[PDB]
Amino acid sequence: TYAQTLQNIPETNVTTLDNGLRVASEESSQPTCTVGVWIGAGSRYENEKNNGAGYFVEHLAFKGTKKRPCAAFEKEVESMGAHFNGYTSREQTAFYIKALSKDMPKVVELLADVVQNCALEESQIEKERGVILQELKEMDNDMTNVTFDYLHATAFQGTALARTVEGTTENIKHLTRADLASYIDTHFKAPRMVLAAAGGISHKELVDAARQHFSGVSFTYKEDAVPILPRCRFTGSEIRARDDALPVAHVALAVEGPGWADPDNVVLHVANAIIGRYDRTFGGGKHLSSRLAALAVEHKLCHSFQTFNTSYSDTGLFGFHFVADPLSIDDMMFCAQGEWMRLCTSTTESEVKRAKNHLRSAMVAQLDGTTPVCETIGSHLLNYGRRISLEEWDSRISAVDARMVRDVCSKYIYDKCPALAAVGPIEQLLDYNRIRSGMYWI
Amino acid sequence: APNIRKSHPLLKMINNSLIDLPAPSNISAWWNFGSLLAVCLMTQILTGLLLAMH
Amino acid sequence: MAPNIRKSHPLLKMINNSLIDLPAPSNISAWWNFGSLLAVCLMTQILTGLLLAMH
Amino acid sequence: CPGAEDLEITKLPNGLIIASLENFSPASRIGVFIKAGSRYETTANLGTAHLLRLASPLTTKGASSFRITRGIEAVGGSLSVYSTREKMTYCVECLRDHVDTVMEYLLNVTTAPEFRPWEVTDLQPQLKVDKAVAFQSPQVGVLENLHAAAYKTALANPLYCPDYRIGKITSEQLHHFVQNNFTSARMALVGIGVKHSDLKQVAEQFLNIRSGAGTSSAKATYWGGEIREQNGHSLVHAAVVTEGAAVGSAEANAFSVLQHVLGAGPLIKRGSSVTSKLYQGVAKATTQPFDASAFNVNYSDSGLFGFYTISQAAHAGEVIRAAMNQLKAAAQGGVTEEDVTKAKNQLKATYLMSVETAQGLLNEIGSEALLSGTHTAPSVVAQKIDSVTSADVVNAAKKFVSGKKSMAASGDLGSTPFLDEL
Amino acid sequence: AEQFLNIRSGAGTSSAKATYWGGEIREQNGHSLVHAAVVTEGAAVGSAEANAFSVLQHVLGAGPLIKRGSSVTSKLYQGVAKATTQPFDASAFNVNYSDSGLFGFYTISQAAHAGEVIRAAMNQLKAAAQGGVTEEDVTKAKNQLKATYLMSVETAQGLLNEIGSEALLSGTHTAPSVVAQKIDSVTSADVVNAAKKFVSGKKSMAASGDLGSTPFLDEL
Amino acid sequence: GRLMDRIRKWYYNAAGFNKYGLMRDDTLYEDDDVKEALKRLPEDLYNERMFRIKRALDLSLKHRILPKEQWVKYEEDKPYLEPYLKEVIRERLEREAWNKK
Amino acid sequence: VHNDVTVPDFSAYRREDVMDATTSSQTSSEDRKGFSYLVTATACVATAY
Amino acid sequence: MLSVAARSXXXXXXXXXXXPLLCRESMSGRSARRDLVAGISLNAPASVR
Amino acid sequence: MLSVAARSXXXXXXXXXXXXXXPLLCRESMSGRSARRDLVAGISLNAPASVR
Ligand code: HEM
Ligand code: HEM
Repeated sequence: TYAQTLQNIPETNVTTLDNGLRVASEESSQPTCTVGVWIGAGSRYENEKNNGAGYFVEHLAFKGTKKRPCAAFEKEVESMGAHFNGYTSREQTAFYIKALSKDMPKVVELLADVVQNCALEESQIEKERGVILQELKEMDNDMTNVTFDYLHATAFQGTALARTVEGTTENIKHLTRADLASYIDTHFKAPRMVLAAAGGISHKELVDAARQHFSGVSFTYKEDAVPILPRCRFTGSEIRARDDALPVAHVALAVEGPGWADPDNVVLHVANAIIGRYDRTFGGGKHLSSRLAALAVEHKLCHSFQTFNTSYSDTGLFGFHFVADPLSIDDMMFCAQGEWMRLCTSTTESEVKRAKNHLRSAMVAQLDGTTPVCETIGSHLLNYGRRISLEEWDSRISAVDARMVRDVCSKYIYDKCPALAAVGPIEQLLDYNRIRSGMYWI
Repeated sequence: APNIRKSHPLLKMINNSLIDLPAPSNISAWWNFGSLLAVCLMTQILTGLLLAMH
Repeated sequence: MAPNIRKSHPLLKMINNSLIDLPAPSNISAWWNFGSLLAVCLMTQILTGLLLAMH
Repeated sequence: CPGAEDLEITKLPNGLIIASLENFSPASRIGVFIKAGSRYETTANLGTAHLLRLASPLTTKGASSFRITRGIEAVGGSLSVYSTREKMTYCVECLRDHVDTVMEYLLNVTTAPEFRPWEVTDLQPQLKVDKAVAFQSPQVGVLENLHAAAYKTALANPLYCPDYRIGKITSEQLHHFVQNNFTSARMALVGIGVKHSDLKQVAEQFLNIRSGAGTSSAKATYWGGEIREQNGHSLVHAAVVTEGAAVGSAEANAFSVLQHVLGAGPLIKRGSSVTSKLYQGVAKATTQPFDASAFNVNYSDSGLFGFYTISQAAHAGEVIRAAMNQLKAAAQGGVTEEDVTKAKNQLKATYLMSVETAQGLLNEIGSEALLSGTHTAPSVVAQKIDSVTSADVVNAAKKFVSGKKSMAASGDLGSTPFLDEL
Repeated sequence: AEQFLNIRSGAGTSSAKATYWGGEIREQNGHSLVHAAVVTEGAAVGSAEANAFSVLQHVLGAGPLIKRGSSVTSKLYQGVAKATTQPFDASAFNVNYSDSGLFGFYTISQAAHAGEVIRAAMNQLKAAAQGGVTEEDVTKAKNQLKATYLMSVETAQGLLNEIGSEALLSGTHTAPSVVAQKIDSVTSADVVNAAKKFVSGKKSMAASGDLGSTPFLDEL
Repeated sequence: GRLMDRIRKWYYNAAGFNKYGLMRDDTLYEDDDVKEALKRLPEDLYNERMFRIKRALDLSLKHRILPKEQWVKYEEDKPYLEPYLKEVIRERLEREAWNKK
Repeated sequence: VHNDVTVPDFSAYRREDVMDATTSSQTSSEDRKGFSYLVTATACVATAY
Repeated sequence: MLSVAARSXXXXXXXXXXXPLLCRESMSGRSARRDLVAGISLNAPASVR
Repeated sequence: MLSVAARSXXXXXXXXXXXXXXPLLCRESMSGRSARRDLVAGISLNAPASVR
């Protein structure tokens, strides 16, 4: 039964090393597993001149350490059938490895060798320079991303969050061996990191290995200080990048979210579950339970749309994004804002009952495999300062009711000045003022 | 039609000439007289009827 | 543009799309003749009324 | 509280198999694996299998097109249909409490479709869209033409309904296709996260169309063709294969290993695979961006093996020739006893990880419970894999160099070579 | 010409000599009528070997002469008719290009009787590559060709197209008696050998329609 | 007994649409359910209905009717649309009920 | 690339309360709106009279 | 490994019309692992391997 | 006979559908339709499109 299975889930053991680093894990019967380090560092931590370092770094983090050059490092990882991957966002970076539970210890050593001894060979840096520049031109052709960057760029204009994770063209062309080193030294530090592991591994054996390769301890009190970042100011505004030569338009609209800590985030996610998402290959078609999806199908409003509750430490973005033909942008936006107002004013107990079930299934799905369970642990500790089980989440979710959703949505959406990003043949969508008025009266 | 402002044979008219009607972003105050002329006209008619009744 | 100035002209298009090319059921009887009579009647009442109002 | 269960796996008189597990996961996942695909089509009913895939949400005798969607969404469940060239899988997912609810629809969709003419008619234009998105990846366009050039029948059939047949498929073709292929002896009802006694009660006590093996697929016949698609793309995709091995074939494990020995897909983000002879071999020949891998497919009565490349139009020649030498050089003892050991684990690891996903697991427990009749031990698979000799591998490499090849290209081919120039 | 025409002399871009491939392209499109062509590299323009195929062409059947009639002088047609029973058509295909040529046959038939029609069209090519050419068939064809060529020049378009094609690829106008003289100077052997060149050479094929019963180049 | 049957056949004849060659179903006002029902008709039934209607409209304009022989007979009136229409309504009610609770 | 694009500086036009790039603009929201809506509500009252 | 894959809530959709890779990085892992699968969901995007 | 044809005011046009694209039933309405030789293509500023 559901209720019980949630309980039987093996607890997450957490222990901190006296040097500031935390070690957590969820042990399963699995023969395979995943372990990696989740760092509290990204583009929000960068400045005007070093924007992109965290990314330029992410590229070299695999070209070998000093303890072992490129060919060696790679060969050593490949030849043991382990997968090495990672990423870098705005407030979070992570490098994790997928391998057989056996290699668990050798893995840790490698993780540690990367986060601490990245070689940063200079001949490599002049190569990644071209590689990155290319990835910028390739990603520049992904409207969905060009659009969320523009959303951020304007929503948080004049602040850290307004920057792209990949950085600027100028920075990539001029970043120095120094800057990269400086970035790693300044940011990749024990108290700001978490060693997470999921699969068939012993917490004990895990923490042991940590102490062994995650040594370097701090003397001063500042080395154990986790800096609190300067708050980013939200701005109701819009950026419209117009190009009629593009096939379809992209629109993203959003209001400021609460930030990880806030319990309202639960409700908001339930809300998003009511509006849901949609794309032209959804077989449900005209029968989908999402009113917006239905209209979308009935009136051919868009190629796709999605709601999002992008959380950050102290802020966030709660909105939606849709792709649609040049001549249906207006109606789509109209019906979309409509559904938002419906949220603040008339949500039913029937809609929520379903939204909760969709959300429960969604959270469980985020724990399908070791890599995703590891990602959850890495982020939970880093963002909530601990792990929140499915048993707890579910409790929170069960507490949400129509009444609640209305009050929470009214709180963050009703009569607010949104941030708007529009890219492509956007002539039919127009005037901030008109969009603004859409923010009130069901 | 999703919004009853585009489909309705009458609200479509009020809409397509006073609400969604595309206007140049830079017309000056010298473009304000058309509406005044209109309002004036409805006004003359109303006061005229009131007088014609006596 | 449109070939015949009955389809394009903002006014002749109106006289046309309601009294000349307007699609009507092939079998409406004489009981469908009253709408036009009502109209003509109205124009007539107004004309004779003005003529009387002037005296 | 709960612990370790055991993978039961009954079979009824009509030949319907029932595999079950129970990892006390908070969510259950049930499927209906079926021996049926585009392989059982004929020039007469092409695409019908594709449309049958998209028709899963249509009205059934027990539930309406409406209730199927609103009903499954109501319990936060899901419903999908994955299918290869010879197998179709209808699976649903939901929380443990709603398995029963979600089950009704799975039953109805796979055994009691109605294929109402008008529903079918309104649906067809969707094949046009669904195909258009899939074909965005050039990867899919060449594999369609590959199978085409490689065979003369069954497997030669496209996975996505051909254009000329869009809107010409009938409710009759759908019905007959479902009657002659969705027969109990060709179906299996797998299901992770439920007591085996219940999943069993559902099957027997409910399923209809049955008993038998209806239509039989006309054994695949190798052709060894060469289809080339000049389309202007700056990036040329190319695949060159030879008849490889069938499923369960003793020769299977060999290629799987020869695969990893040559390089079967990157393991380090943005890294230059070293354990990849093929990649390393190519890199030495070309200088611009590219990719190259070992291609391996195992079908019921046949298989395909070779390599797949991607490269700038001009450096297409050097890349494919280079990819070749690397196959010949291996067919000539060029396989160290160690390369075989790396690959061996590299494979057991890949296989192993690929089963953390409820989807991957069910897909494993199912594929066997249908093509076999029971579940192999994860130690047997590993035991069978390392029992592969350095010779097994080298010979597989020879079978490739000796066998008749079939090729499929795409992009600006102005510098791409013809199968007879290799 | 003199007083006007510019664009300087020369020959600018040169065509990269044609290279034979011998491929097999098939287009499954549902049509009830299958079209198919099977050829081999043949004679080049003004080639010596040319006139041979032209005659082997008419010996096999190169397009009907009697409205709705069943060509008898057509071995290929007659050969097909004996194999199939439903509607169809079959002819000798011949193309002469600057540095290469194509030769073979072209068929049209109901999808199901596609097999019998093409195999039958083949035997008729083999049976000819085996002395199956009477000294008379060569004589019929010979005139059948001089006639065709001759009639094809009554049209101002046909004439200008003749006078032009030579004045460009050659440099002068052949005498209509030379052409006729060059055509009958074709031996019963020249013809039979041309037939062999086809049976021996590597073939390339192209189909279209519902090919569910159409054979592959390697099944001939 | 046969009371309902006598009444029905009586009314049927009193109605008189059969004099135009129309089938009972050809006379249904096209509300939304009927609009949908018609879209589900097989091509042949749809075209037959179309001609019957265009035929009646031409008679109506002419102020004539069909020769007694050609009148649709009570027991030969094919209720071709009723099966579809009843289903369209069946589905609509389901959706309606489902969207309430 | 879009990465080289940034929103110009609107200091010359910003209201005071949201002039500081490091202060939550939400705290002065109800203030900035209450004022503008007060002006509107007043125009309504005047017009109603 | 009779898995057609092991040899060979969420999900993101897309859109096209009817009727970029520039480095060894954004291309590696795109060379047909094995057979081609095709999926369709009544609530989630279409996928292909 | 170096004619590309002799080896392989008037004129009637036609029309089809685009976007995607868009009868012979006896040996009579098919004979003479088997590619005589190469394929020519014509275009006139004053007449129909030709093809052989
Ligand atoms: C285009 C709109 C109109 C214009 C320009 C207009 C103008 C005038 C003018 C110039 C006068 C003389 C005012 C004076 O010096 O005493 C007048 C008087 C009058 N108008 Fe109008 N008028 C208009 C419409 C009407 C209408 C619609 C009516 C009737 C329903 C009307 C009824 C009268 C009456 C009763 C008077 C006589 C009493 C008086 O002199 O104030 N007018 N109008
Ligand atoms: C819908 C159109 C109209 C109707 C139904 C109508 C009807 C009438 C009626 C029933 C009377 C009394 C007739 C009698 O003497 O028994 C009348 C008188 C009159 N109407 Fe109208 N009328 C109409 C329009 C007009 C208009 C447009 C005017 C002015 C421009 C007008 C001016 C008059 C005048 C001056 C009289 C008084 C002289 C008389 O009694 O004949 N009428 N009207």
